Amino acid sequence: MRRTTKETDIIVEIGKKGEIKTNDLILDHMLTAFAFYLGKDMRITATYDLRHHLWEDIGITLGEALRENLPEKFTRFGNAIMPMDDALVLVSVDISNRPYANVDVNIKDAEEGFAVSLLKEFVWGLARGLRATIHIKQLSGENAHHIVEAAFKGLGMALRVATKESERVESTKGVL
Amino acid sequence: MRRTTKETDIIVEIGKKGEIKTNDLILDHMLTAFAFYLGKDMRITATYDLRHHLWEDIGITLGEALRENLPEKFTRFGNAIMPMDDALVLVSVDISNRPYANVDVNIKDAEEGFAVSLLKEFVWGLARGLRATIHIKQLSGENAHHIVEAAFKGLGMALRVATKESERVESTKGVL
Amino acid sequence: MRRTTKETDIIVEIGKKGEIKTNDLILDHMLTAFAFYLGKDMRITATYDLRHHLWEDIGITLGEALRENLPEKFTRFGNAIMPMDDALVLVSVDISNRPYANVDVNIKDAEEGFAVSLLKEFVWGLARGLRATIHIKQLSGENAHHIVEAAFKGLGMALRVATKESERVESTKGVL
Amino acid sequence: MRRTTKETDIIVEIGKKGEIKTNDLILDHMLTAFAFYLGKDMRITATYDLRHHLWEDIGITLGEALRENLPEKFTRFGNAIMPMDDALVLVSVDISNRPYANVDVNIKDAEEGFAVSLLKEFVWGLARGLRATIHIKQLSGENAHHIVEAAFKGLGMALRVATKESERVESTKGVL
Amino acid sequence: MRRTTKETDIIVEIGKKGEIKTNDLILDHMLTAFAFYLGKDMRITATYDLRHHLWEDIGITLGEALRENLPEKFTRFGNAIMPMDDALVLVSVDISNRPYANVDVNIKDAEEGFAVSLLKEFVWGLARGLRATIHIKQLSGENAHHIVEAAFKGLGMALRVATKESERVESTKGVL
Amino acid sequence: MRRTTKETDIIVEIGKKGEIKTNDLILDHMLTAFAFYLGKDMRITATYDLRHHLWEDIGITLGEALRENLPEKFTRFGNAIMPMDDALVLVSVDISNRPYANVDVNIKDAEEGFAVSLLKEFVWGLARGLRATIHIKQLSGENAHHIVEAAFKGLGMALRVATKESERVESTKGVL
Ligand SMILES: O=P(O)(O)C[C@H](O)Cn1cncn1
Ligand SMILES: O=P(O)(O)C[C@H](O)Cn1cncn1
Ligand SMILES: O=P(O)(O)C[C@H](O)Cn1cncn1
Ligand SMILES: O=P(O)(O)C[C@H](O)Cn1cncn1
Ligand SMILES: O=P(O)(O)C[C@H](O)Cn1cncn1
Ligand SMILES: O=P(O)(O)C[C@H](O)Cn1cncn1
Ligand SMILES: [Mn+2]
Ligand SMILES: [Mn+2]
Ligand SMILES: [Mn+2]
Ligand SMILES: [Mn+2]
Ligand SMILES: [Mn+2]
Ligand SMILES: [Mn+2]
Ligand SMILES: [Mn+2]
Ligand SMILES: [Mn+2]
Ligand SMILES: [Mn+2]
Ligand SMILES: [Mn+2]
Ligand SMILES: [Mn+2]
Ligand SMILES: [Mn+2]
Repeated sequence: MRRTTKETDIIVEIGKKGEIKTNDLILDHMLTAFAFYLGKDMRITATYDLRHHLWEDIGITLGEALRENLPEKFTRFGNAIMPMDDALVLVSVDISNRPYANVDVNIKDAEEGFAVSLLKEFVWGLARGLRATIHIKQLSGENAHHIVEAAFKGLGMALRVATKESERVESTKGVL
Repeated sequence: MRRTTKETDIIVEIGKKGEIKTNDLILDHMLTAFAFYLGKDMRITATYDLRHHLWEDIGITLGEALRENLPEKFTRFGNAIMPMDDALVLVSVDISNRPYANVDVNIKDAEEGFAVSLLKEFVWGLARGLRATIHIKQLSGENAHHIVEAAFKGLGMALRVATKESERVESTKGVL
Repeated sequence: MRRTTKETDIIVEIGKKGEIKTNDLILDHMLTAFAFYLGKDMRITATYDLRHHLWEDIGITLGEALRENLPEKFTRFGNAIMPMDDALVLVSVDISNRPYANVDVNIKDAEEGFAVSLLKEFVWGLARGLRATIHIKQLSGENAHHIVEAAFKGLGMALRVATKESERVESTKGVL
Repeated sequence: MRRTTKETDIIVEIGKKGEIKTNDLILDHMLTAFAFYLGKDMRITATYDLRHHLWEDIGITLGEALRENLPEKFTRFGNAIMPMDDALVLVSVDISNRPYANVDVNIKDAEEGFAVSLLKEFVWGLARGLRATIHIKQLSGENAHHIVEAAFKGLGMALRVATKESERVESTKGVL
Repeated sequence: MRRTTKETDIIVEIGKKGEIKTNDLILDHMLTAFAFYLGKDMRITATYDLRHHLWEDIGITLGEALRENLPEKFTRFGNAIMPMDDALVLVSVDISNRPYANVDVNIKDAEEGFAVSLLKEFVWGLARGLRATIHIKQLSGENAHHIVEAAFKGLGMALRVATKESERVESTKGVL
Repeated sequence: MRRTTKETDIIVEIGKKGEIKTNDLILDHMLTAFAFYLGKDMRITATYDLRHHLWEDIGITLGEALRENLPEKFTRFGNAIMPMDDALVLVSVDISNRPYANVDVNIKDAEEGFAVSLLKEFVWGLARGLRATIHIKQLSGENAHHIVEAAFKGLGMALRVATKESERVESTKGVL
């Protein structure tokens, strides 16, 4: 899937053997973690003007790509609790068709390239593109890289669960 | 436009002279204010199980109806500052394709039938159905009815502006 | 229009080329600002015993004069945000037939002749004579003259909007 | 199973396709969520005098019905973390034969029909009827309906796990 | 118009279709937003030593170019309230011939390339080159890019209003 | 496997049906819980001088024995949330080859034989022998025995998950 604006040009191809090359080494690493714990190969390429636009538009495109790949009847709910050294991060997803993100982190030891702004904009992008409810809740930790990487690992693991096929439409209201 | 779940059954028809009859007298009043200040006739009918499901699903259906009704090129931005006796409420809308709501109110004198829960759920529904950014920011006020009605009046006025036809795609990124 | 008591004798004639001469140089200046931003010539003359009675009775007479000049179907709502150097003042008017004034200012650097008492009594007079809801909300500023003059400039601009002719009775209740 | 007092008359039949009709529309909705996420059809009918007696006695009767339905050797432990928009609620169950409930919620935006009293009394009833340890721990959230519905969804999911057949008596002390 | 010092060399040509290329990608994006919402084509090119000198001198030069472009009699006042996701920013301009800037923002989630220092210096440069009073007041928000971009969008929209032709000298003192 | 120092002499044999007999009745009970929820038979015998050296060295030896027992490719991650009456304890494990323990508990009602010192030293021993990251985070609770026992139950359950065979090396860096 390709999404192109005047700001960014992004390809996300889920289930395809390929490199993740966004021209942002931090995001390449985070997306590698996400794909690995999701349990899917993917090819991702991007060009961009500003890193915010990249992280957001990657979130949106990835979310749309996951939505396109979603079985007609899907599990809907998935969670992960991801430790990474000092970090302990809860990730909870509901593929609800109600875009919402709540990212609650507390970075004590900052690291160049890792920013809460960028994390939040990726997650809101993902929530909007997938049309999902996403909570990221830090339970412990100080290190920026461990916290953010735990969040991406957790997103991958939670979405592994939530995107599996189900026998039914997973809502009491009869529609998702 | 009709939206039907096991919880609610809603029809919203913009531009048709008709009744607003939701079987919730508070919501009927608030929607009447909204339609009046938007400057458009509309017919709205609904059945529901619980009031929260009604307020939310009315927001969603109304938002989708407004989105369907938009000119290809639209003004995108609209604001209103709405006084109502003690209440003074700022409503700011960006038809951004990025669902978001922030409803920041402070009700001192409560009134039966008016609930922040219901206002928030309508606004989030509208933000999700229209695919828009919506801020409701109370500047002054105490009375629940004045605050909530000012918000609905302000939403009508802000959307009156934001849904008008434009000569261009109103985004520097070239797409909405 | 003339209003005469044992305390004051006031003439306000809107749409007439003339001087504003109240025998209070501060009020003459504030009224000049008001008329200029309203976009109307006016003639105003007054005699008075005490400045409070002047500012109040000018408010009342001006409000009655605006009410007499109001089209049968009028726009009802008008706002202004007026910067003046350090001052930034929001003025929001609803010609509601529900007299109410809320003047929320915070003068740090006082100036002879400018008093919150006098401002409040003018505004309450205006609200009572016009039969309107009036909010003045200081958003920024320290200087008494800039804050009060911004309020009068803003009143003029807000009433310019609110006193324009409309195609309809601007109330969902069918009466104003 | 039928439980009858001078206050309430309740039938709960697990595994029968049937209606959930308690004459309380909120509880009907919450029980529908519970049964849906438990993954079991059930028929529930009730009459009652006061809502508290209904919520409590429904908990008791449902708990007894679940206890009667358990395989001799059961999994005992089950958890769910349930997001619902702003709400994020942890539900942790141990079918311990030691009745206990701790419901730790924080409702900011109240909603008519939803009460912490009623939630607590249902959960304590369920803990006493099933003979179980039940924690409901709010991690995030403001909305009453989202919080309470997340708790019922989470209870269904947690009990789905805890009520599954096991190869052994799940206790180091050799008895449950 | 061209402005050259030992620090910077800047060309701003309002009304010419052309590139905005300052050798600062963040400023290019912000000026693109500014020009788009002002509603005028412009060509802007720059070289510079240090980003602060660029942002400031661009503000000065753009301000001078706008001043040169004004009709003899101009509207003087303009406002915008600009939402951008979480951000909600008020921009209020008075082309007063009294240089003044007050930039009141609160960035919670910082982003590389975006700095309050640079925003303030651009706005002070603009106020000084145009000879204007400029308030930027954040009402809501956390994200640096959303806040700063909302300010530039808002400046564009406010100056669109303020730079229009008027029938009169817009001052009670008879000169601007 | 056997580990002998001048302080302790410990045998841990995973997969062998046998006694857990450490000459510390509290540790015997905790290890019984651990083994039961891990789902593996084991024989553990020990002699010791001081209880701290026992708890630590048991942790080390058990960790080494688990490490020796791992398949070449293992699941790596495992979590448990364990209620025990008032206690609710999160246990999160990553068999990371990066020894780390964070035991975050809050015992209100102390009990003879149970000490935070001993729990921490067991967990650090285990993290160091297995070469793993281990978080024990109390979410609720007062009673020492319930809290500590929930931690051991949870460690068993979490390691049941983490020690299973995987089809791949579970790390984006390609080595563990
Ligand atoms: O989570 P869902 O949509 O499956 C069912 C809910 O009952 C719908 N809802 C949304 N807000 C309150 N209720
Ligand atoms: O508001 P838009 O989408 O027209 C242009 C913005 O540049 C896009 N954006 C979204 N977050 C940061 N920038
Ligand atoms: O503002 P109005 O009078 O047009 C209509 C309102 O519904 C009347 N009202 C006055 N208080 C509460 N409602
Ligand atoms: O949780 P159980 O009943 O399987 C075993 C526990 O050892 C019993 N216990 C209850 N309080 C303290 N210990
Ligand atoms: O805003 P202006 O210059 O049009 C007229 C003001 O009265 C001048 N002024 C400046 N400070 C106080 N008053
Ligand atoms: O958790 P791992 O070792 O599988 C991969 C991580 O990227 C390595 N890392 C360790 N600290 C920061 N990153
Ligand atoms: Mn963004
Ligand atoms: Mn890493
Ligand atoms: Mn809802
Ligand atoms: Mn009303
Ligand atoms: Mn008085
Ligand atoms: Mn003056
Ligand atoms: Mn009771
Ligand atoms: Mn519901
Ligand atoms: Mn400078
Ligand atoms: Mn941008
Ligand atoms: Mn030690
Ligand atoms: Mn015990």
